[PDB]
Amino acid sequence: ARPCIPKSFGYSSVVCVCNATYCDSFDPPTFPALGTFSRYESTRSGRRMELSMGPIQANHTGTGLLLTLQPEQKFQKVKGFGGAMTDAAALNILALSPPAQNLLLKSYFSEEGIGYNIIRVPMASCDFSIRTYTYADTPDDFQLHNFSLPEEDTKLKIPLIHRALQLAQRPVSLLASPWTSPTWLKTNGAVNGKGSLKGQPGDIYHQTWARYFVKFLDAYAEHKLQFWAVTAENEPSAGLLSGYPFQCLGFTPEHQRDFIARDLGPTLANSTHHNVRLLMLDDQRLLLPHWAKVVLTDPEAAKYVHGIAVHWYLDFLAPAKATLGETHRLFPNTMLFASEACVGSKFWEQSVRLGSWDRGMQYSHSIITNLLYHVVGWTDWNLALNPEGGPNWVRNFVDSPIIVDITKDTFYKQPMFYHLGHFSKFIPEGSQRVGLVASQKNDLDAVALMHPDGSAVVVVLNRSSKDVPLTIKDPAVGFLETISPGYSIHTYLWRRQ
Amino acid sequence: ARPCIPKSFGYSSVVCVCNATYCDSFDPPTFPALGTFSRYESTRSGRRMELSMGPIQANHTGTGLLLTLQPEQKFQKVKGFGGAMTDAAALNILALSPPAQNLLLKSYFSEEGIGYNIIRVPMASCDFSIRTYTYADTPDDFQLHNFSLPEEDTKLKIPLIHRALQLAQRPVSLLASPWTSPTWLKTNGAVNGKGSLKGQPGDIYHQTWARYFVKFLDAYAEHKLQFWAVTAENEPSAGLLSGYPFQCLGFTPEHQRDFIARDLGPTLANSTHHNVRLLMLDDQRLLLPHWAKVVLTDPEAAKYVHGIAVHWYLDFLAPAKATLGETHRLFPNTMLFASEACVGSKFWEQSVRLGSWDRGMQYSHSIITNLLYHVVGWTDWNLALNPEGGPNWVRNFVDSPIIVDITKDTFYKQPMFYHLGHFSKFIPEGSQRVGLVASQKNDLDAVALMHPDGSAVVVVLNRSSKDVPLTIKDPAVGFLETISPGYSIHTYLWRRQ
Ligand SMILES: *[C@@H]1O[C@H](CO)[C@@H](O[C@@H]2O[C@H](CO)[C@@H](O[C@@H]3O[C@H](CO)[C@@H](O)[C@H](O)[C@@H]3O)[C@H](O)[C@H]2NC(C)=O)[C@H](O)[C@H]1NC(C)=O
Ligand SMILES: *[C@@H]1O[C@H](CO)[C@@H](O[C@@H]2O[C@H](CO)[C@@H](O[C@@H]3O[C@H](CO)[C@@H](O)[C@H](O)[C@@H]3O)[C@H](O)[C@H]2NC(C)=O)[C@H](O)[C@H]1NC(C)=O
Ligand SMILES: *[C@@H]1[C@H](O)[C@@H](O)[C@H](O)[C@@H](Cn2cc(CCCCC3=C4C(C)=CC(C)=[N+]4[B-](F)(F)n4c(C)cc(C)c43)nn2)[C@H]1O
Ligand SMILES: CCn1cc(CCCCC2=C3C(C)=CC(C)=[N+]3[B-](F)(F)n3c(C)cc(C)c32)nn1
Ligand SMILES: *[C@@H]1O[C@H](CO)[C@@H](O)[C@H](O)[C@H]1NC(C)=O
Ligand SMILES: *[C@@H]1O[C@H](CO)[C@@H](O)[C@H](O)[C@H]1NC(C)=O
Ligand SMILES: *[C@@H]1O[C@H](CO)[C@@H](O)[C@H](O)[C@H]1NC(C)=O
Repeated sequence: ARPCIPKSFGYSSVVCVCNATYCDSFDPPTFPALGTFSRYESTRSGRRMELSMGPIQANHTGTGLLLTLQPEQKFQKVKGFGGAMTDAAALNILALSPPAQNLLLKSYFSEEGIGYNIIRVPMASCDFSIRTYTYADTPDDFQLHNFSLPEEDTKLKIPLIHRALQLAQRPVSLLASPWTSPTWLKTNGAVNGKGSLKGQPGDIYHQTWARYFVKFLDAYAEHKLQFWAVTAENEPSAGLLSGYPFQCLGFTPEHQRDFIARDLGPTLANSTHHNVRLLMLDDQRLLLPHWAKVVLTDPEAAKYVHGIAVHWYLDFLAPAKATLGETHRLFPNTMLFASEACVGSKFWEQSVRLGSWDRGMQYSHSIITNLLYHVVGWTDWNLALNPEGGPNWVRNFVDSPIIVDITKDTFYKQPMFYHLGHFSKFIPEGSQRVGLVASQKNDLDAVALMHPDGSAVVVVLNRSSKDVPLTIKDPAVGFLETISPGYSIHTYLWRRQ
Repeated sequence: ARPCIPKSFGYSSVVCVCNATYCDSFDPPTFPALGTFSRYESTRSGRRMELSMGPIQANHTGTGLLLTLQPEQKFQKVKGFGGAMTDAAALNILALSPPAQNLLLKSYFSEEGIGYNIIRVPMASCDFSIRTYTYADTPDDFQLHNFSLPEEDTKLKIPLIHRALQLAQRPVSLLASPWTSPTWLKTNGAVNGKGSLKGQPGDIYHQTWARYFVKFLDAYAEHKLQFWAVTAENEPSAGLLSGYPFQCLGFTPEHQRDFIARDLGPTLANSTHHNVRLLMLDDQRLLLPHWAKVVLTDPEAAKYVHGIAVHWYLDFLAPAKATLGETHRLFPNTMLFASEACVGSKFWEQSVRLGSWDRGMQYSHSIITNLLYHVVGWTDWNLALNPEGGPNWVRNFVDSPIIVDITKDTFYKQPMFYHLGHFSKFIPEGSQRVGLVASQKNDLDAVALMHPDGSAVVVVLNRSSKDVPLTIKDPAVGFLETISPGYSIHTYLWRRQ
């Protein structure tokens, strides 16, 4: 119903400008007639998920690129897509006027926007916090009598999550992850640096830390929120590195294995939260398959573990086939889920590049590669940051698909927002990846899925300068004659019956 | 002979001060009689490779820690230990007056110092250069008619290497590694950032790049320097990373496999440099065993690969057993070699902490862990730097075992120098790692080797604050009653007949 109001900040593409009275949005989602396809197109040149339509034709001739759907060749079911409601994200959202807040939440969570169905919720403070805290900072509280949620949860995160749910048409799944334990549970007695839980799995320190997960889930439940899943620790490898600058808790894979087997698994299993899924790793995929082997070859750990969460920061040297591919082959019934990504974290990168097409293409390239290697979901980091890429108590500034500009009561929707939307809007929970065979080698990135209802979705990313004409064959419905412009991303949808 | 002149800069231990007229040194070995052991001790409290002696007794009784040599259990033979003659290292050494220069070189290379037998030589510029350059910057010079050594080699590096080889009584092995090719051979046309050789292995670009290696070895041979080994690329993974800040050349392990098989192996084999060893990887050991499997399962690549070079920067998430152990199991006739280490490279670390005992324990802990997982040698990075940790054209400053202060015609020998010396001085080329078993759980890091002459060498590191009394048993000679003070490192020597 409303188009992108474009603005250039001198980077390769534009942001879309939203404020208290205006934000780009969609009409109610509908499938066209049997025999018709919808194309959504975004381009570096400025198109933002523009809707066009074409006929599905009876026949096709030529030697051009042909992508044939393999509807009967079935892979993983999708869980979903979304982002992280950090302290930083919550502060940036609530710094907007209430009507601008509502257009930002509708951008992410409504069918008028891109239909996020995953929110990652830090358990207490991380780097994207302005205050260092846990839920149990009173020392030697082993029974966790003094556990409680501060205002960061009760006044900021929890209301924003309810407002997100209220706007959503599809069930939203909450994912919880801790960065640090209380410092009195740790070898080094600090939120950051090299340090693990004191003692060993099975002891008072580890039982207290597992009970903290149940206390967290009890407190959010008091505020009428339920979790889909928790992770065993955010980036457990971080706490093994001397001087790690922010909140962390170190586990070797053996320590994670034994923590899960002895404390976290049983403690959750014997709680009212027994249905909350447990994900292991929550770390760089180069740790696979070794970490999957250590944890899941212990049957007493494996029986508690639903899935393996991965972060994208070292993908450059962790080939998909050797990490995701090999983990799937060894442990096919243990889902893989991407739980954290962002651009701008390198010291030689600027934190925020308003309108960066490169950063959009990093997102869609990552999502396609994950989907081609069995991953069930992909989660962004901060839902929103300021133009500095903050706030962040260690000035570890990064980029976000939405940048809030409080002085103008304005927010900017970057290419990353639309590139993630090409997936999140059009691939509902329960969608299954299906095969998509290329007639010839090509520079395109493409993935096909089937909606639970049986309808088809295909995403085609062109990271080249060259226009590529192509045809998509649905061996049962007919042929889509199309073209993939240079520096474009398309989502195609069509009913099959 | 001449003891350490200690100086504190307010860190956990002292540096040893050297200038034009004074530097700490060793007497020549006295080779103590059968039934006598030598101990060299370094402590955080200020002892620097101090020599003591004790008896070996026929019997022992007690329940304290026993370390038993198993001389019938034979593992890898040692190639040796050393560091890198970077542009920055050479500029720092030549910034001293000649007598001070010679005391620095004797500290590393002479029998009055710590007997280094390895020098890593960058092939043209890296981050520890003040100028960016390769040996063939004239574009499209495919037959490399314009290949030449500049003054960084002909005036600075080559003359220093000649001076170091002359001062050494042990044969010194040179190791060459390139950071970048000429920009006109690269996809990105820059010395840094994401970019590989143009085209594919077997083509004009790859043939030119293989020839460059032979042109390099030809030029150094014109100066009567021969190499023991070359690496296939310094950190090939770095050129797979967007915005990589300094000189690099990206290879996937497949690209490395096919470059070695088609270009570098054949081109070296068909040259006067056919005896120069080729080491693969030259990168983080977390890339093992995957990279070893990719390259060494291709017999046409495997036949040219002598060894696997590893760097230490991601050791924190790459456990020795799962990387070095698994690689040796799968490929036991392919040696493992540590080719690059340094401290201070983390964004949240000071580059140089003069007197840091922590940085010394990091070197010795790494060397012991490497030796216990079949590694045949250990190579430091810059031989010397200034107090800032440079110079460095991208201001990527780090620490070095020797820090040169121009303004005082003075250099400081740091704990890292003495921690490396506890191995390099006492473990010559041809030493063999033997079994060493503990009677109980203990916090000590220990390794035993047999000198080519049959004498024993045991290094014991205590990274704990607690003194640990202990006994070393050699079945051929008896028992050494000793103590490992907290924050100490010992090297024990004794004759076995
Ligand atoms: C929130 O953003 C909206 C969208 O930009 C703002 O609305 C817009 O206000 C500008 C300035 O009045 C309008 O500009 C002009 O357009 C007309 C023709 O369309 C042109 O003749 C003028 O020279 C001028 O360029 C713009 O049309 C208008 N857009 C819409 C969709 O209404 C709005 O003012 C912002 N709200 C707040 C609270 O700041
Ligand atoms: C090079 O380094 C050496 C070692 O630090 C410097 O030697 C030290 O020089 C000072 C200044 O002369 C000496 O001070 C004195 O010691 C005598 C006793 O021997 C005392 O009676 C004097 O009144 C004075 O305190 C110091 O002892 C000496 N140490 C050693 C081990 O020789 C040397 O001066 C430095 N040279 C240059 C050119 O920088
Ligand atoms: C996820 C966290 O949970 C969030 O708290 C955080 O905000 C977010 C963003 N982020 C990412 C980082 C840096 C991670 C990787 C750094 C890394 C690299 C990389 C990318 C290249 C090279 C080389 N290295 B490395 F040198 F090998 N290296 C070492 C030695 C250690 C680390 C961490 C890396 N910081 N904030 C996510 O972290
Ligand atoms: C259990 C599944 N589910 C569905 C929904 C959507 C409706 C959210 C309504 C809501 C609530 C609710 C239900 C509880 C609290 C504290 N708030 B709430 F106070 F956080 N809140 C605010 C501030 C606004 C709203 C609309 C709201 N939420 N959870
Ligand atoms: C912790 O909880 C106990 C039990 O309710 C209470 O008596 C005590 O005062 C609390 N301590 C705090 C909040 O420091
Ligand atoms: C390259 O080499 C040729 C000699 O073969 C020489 O004449 C030419 O000037 C060289 N080019 C440069 C730029 O030095
Ligand atoms: C290398 O192979 C070539 C054939 O291309 C041959 O002429 C030459 O003599 C060989 N050289 C050496 C040193 O093996």
